[PDB]
Amino acid sequence: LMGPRRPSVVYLHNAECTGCSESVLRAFEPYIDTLILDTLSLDYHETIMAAAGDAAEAALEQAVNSPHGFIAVVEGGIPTAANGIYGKVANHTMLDICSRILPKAQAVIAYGTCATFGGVQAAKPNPTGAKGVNDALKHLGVKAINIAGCPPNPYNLVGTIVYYLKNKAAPELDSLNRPTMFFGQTVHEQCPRLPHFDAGEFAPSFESEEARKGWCLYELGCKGPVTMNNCPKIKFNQTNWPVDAGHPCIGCSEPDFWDAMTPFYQN
Amino acid sequence: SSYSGPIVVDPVTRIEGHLRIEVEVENGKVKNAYSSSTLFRGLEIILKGRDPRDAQHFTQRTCGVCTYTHALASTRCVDNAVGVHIPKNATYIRNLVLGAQYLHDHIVHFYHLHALDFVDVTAALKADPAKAAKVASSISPRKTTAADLKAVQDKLKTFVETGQLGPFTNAYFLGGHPAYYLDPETNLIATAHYLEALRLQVKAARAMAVFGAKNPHTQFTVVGGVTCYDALTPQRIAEFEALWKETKAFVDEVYIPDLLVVAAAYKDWTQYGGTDNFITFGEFPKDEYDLNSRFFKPGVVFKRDFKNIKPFDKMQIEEHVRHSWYEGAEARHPWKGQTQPKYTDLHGDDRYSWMKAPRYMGEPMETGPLAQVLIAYSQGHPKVKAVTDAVLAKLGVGPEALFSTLGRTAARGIETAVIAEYVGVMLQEYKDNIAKGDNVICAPWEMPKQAEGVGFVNAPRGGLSHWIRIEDGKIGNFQLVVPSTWTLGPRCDKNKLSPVEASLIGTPVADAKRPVEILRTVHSFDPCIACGVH
Ligand code: SF4
Ligand code: SF4
Ligand code: F3S
Ligand SMILES: [Mg+2]
Repeated sequence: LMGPRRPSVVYLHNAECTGCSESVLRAFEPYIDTLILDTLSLDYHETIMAAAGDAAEAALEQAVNSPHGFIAVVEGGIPTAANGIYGKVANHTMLDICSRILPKAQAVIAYGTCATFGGVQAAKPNPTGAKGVNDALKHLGVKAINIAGCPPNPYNLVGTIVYYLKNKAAPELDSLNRPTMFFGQTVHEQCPRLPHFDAGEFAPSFESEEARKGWCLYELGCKGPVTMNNCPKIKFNQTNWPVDAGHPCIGCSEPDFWDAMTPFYQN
Repeated sequence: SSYSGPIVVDPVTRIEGHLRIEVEVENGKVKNAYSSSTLFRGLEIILKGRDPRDAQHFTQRTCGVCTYTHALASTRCVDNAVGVHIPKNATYIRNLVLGAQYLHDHIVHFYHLHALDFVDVTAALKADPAKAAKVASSISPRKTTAADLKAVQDKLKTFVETGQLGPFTNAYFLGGHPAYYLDPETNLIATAHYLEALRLQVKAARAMAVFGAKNPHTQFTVVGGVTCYDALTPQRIAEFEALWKETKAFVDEVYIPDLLVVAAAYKDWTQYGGTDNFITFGEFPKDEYDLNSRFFKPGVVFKRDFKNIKPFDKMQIEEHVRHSWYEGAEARHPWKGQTQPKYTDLHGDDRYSWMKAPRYMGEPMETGPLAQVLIAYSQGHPKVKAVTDAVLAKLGVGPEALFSTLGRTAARGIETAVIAEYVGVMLQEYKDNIAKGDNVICAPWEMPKQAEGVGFVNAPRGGLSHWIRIEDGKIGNFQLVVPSTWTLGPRCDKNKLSPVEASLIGTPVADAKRPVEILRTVHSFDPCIACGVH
């Protein structure tokens, strides 16, 4: 799967919806073909790899044990209730898999709010005892770089990997272990509706003429003021982002947002 | 070389989510099968007691492959519970985004998930690109040249001589494989298009973001309508339209010709993976409260009797747990549903999956593109009939060929082609409505203290339903019944094999260590286990 030349990436899927994997396929300049063929060696990824079953497990083993080292990118939370049985691959629990592989990586990136902070399956009452990677594996010394969002901007993943490959180190990280170069500003301070906010001009409903005219969505629940992400700047798919589509920010790059930010349509 | 024994495929790759397939094979043929889903999240549990308006944001995270679909189903569900009739334009915009989702989804499935079961990408290195270019140009209005294809080969050559095969590591086709039939040239055309498809899908997904904020996980739906006033502007419509037109071109000139070439090379696959019963919910409404107002209409068929399509009765759906890791053995209608996990390990107490087993009038039902296509065909849908007949005619087979793995794969393409066209029709109706001076996209509504609602979506993998009971203005019960639940769930308390399990019986297996034939059938259903289990 790899050797010298391209750095090896092992991509793991835990308790996830595959939205994070899909976000990476939306990679733009560079595109995912450039990334898979020229930048990196994607040596394990269950969504797109050719091998299955035992052949897939052997590819993983091959990749993790390589003397050249590997970077791990992790999607999804780790179910820990009942000894991890709510999530298994190859009849091993996700907890066990991550416990064994992640301490061997040269670097670990937790990609998406599920892997960084626990995410949707960790929302109350958290029946599977889902945890973010760093929470789950604290005791083994794992310190993943957290790239949050549901899903994150793929610009942020590629940017982080490129930094690491250039500098052989993580970029500056905030107190939630997120790169400051992407998560240093609130959504709100970057938002085109901030003049309306400042003027106290709020849409009272989605049907209102105030909404039509692009007034601030705070009264309709917008979590922009309490959410750290680069959405208004980079946008998504090179063309839009939630508030420009008329909908409040739901706070999706923040820990426990499912419980902290709800009800989504209230402030 | 006819193997007798078990085969286990875990993980099943090139699907969404965590699937374990177990088969018993006798003399090189599958004689028994189990579909085991090995991740549970419990979103239904998590939703209890929350604001019904919040449901779509949680349920959308059921799945990021069929992103948007669950947001749509939950919004339709709460719209229904609340009794709101959303504006015309909300219906148009929601339909357009959904049509875009189908194009994105099916294109990625065929190339990036299914094709490696049938294409030996390394054999593309042995190809003559001039001959390959001749072939490509003969199956498509799009002219492809030797140099075009040589560039792809060149790129692949560099990739393979680095010894870092990446996603192709340990592929079943490496070194050759008796069930892989394509010639080098065809492998090269497929490989080029795979690559091409990685960039084209960016545009297909962007089309959703034009109106829907972002992909994955759109953020433009609300109870009562949509939020995206910018979607009314000529600029955004123009942007959408140009992405749609390029996507449709790819569907028509790249995807379908490739599908046809491959089907023709694997015509023995008309002999395996058929199923008996079909269900579909219809999609793309004119009237949010009348399924029969949809471009594709709902319907139910038993034992392949398409001359007697039965009406879809939503009360005849029950989800079994006898062979699932939930408490007890009682099947439940989703308005009375229960999600009570109880793990027993594999085949403990005859339980082997985190998926429930939905049954309709007690029968296991296939849903997805083959159900949508066959039933629509049988309802006289003229677009579906035209495309279907043409496909059948090009492959030189009769309609009975559709009841198989090949048929299902073809049906996915047929549905893509029809929807790609119908998107243009909806787009025009949308434009027309705006030009009449209708600029409304959201309607007011009020939350009831007590109510029942259901929302229906025919998603790319089939009939999706979300079911709510509102109590005290909050979520008292919320149940998702998802296409892959129908198709890939386990046996029921009548021990009826599910569609995927039944379809596997009779599958030939040339090499038990590289059981591509099992993958071919499983992948033809386009499994999504996050969806199935939620
Ligand atoms: S962070 Fe969001 S998009 Fe990513 S796996 Fe989790 S639920 Fe899906
Ligand atoms: S719409 Fe949201 S992010 Fe924008 S100014 Fe208002 S509160 Fe801030
Ligand atoms: S919902 Fe998430 S995608 Fe950006 S606008 Fe808010 S952090
Ligand atoms: Mg369910």
